[PDB]
Amino acid sequence: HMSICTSEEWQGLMQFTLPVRLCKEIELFHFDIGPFENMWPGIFVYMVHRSCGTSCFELEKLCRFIMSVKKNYRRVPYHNWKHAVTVAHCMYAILQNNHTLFTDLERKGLLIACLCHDLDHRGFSNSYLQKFDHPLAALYSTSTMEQHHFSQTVSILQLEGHNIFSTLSSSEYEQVLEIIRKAIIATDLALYFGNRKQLEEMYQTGSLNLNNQSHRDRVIGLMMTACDLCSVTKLWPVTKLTANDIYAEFWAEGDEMKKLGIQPIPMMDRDKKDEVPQGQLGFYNAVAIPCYTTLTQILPPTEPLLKACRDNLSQWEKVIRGEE
Ligand SMILES: Cc1ccc2c(c1)nc(CCc1ncc3cccnn13)n2-c1ccccc1
Ligand SMILES: [Mg+2]
Ligand SMILES: [Zn+2]
Repeated sequence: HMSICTSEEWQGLMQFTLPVRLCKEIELFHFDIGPFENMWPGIFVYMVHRSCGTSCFELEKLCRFIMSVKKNYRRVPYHNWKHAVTVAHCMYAILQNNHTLFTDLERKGLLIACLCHDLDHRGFSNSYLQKFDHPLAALYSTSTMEQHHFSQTVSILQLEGHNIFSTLSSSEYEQVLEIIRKAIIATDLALYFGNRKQLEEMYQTGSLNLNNQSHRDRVIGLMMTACDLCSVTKLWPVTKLTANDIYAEFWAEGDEMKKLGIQPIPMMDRDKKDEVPQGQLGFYNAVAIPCYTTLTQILPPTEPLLKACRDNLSQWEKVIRGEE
């Protein structure tokens, strides 16, 4: 199945050092990798290097690995390379701003996880591949895209001279692999409402023990979710254009349903362009706000995320009310 990088690509990636005008920019939560496509692979390296030092991974091996991940992201409008890095960056901003709650082992596990979390995404929904009647969905029947996503990483990781977790004890590897597993799975949005109702509880009966593992796995889970939707937390004009990027996928899925004589839901129906504003308000309200609210509640330093959400919400509001 697998795709790999060439020497050209990877040895260009080592040779990259990030401009200085972008160093403080990158440490923000609202930061926008938008105009630096060019730089994306290197940004991922820069972040890895700061978080986990410049000797967690053999540079040669990490570079090769990052570029190959890239080679496996399909050219789809939203669930593509750009989505992976944006998400990763966000996880970086969170790791950096809680610089003592997480292990070196999670920090690297997690940034890796994000980069890989939507690997080989087709631009179709779990729903859609189950609904009718895909081969991928006749092997992973639950959280389909997500399991695939994980299988990809794991095959990439095992490719010749890509394994970046090599120099770890074979049960410290059988550990960071286990982190990444749950990490990516947690981004099955269906899983999130359960997971977030659970946390909400724990916190508010003062019973959330970060010492207990299954507790860790939950918060991690929410963090992944939180990064996964973080489009909502960039500044308004950024967020606007990312939304355009999402419906392009949805409307494509929805068009393929129509083609088969059927009624796509309102979200994936393009003949409903201008229901979107409210759609968004809806999303924000039942999804985003509770997400960032519960993550702000657990990890207070991430409040800058909740604030950019609120700011965006009332921008979609002005839009629905007719004043933007
Ligand atoms: C006509 C219409 C209708 C509903 C819609 C909609 C458009 N759009 C959405 C949400 C769309 C979405 N799914 C992931 C992301 C990530 C960033 C931004 N949006 N977004 N819902 C919605 C709203 C509430 C709950 C679930 C989905
Ligand atoms: Mg996903
Ligand atoms: Zn994703």
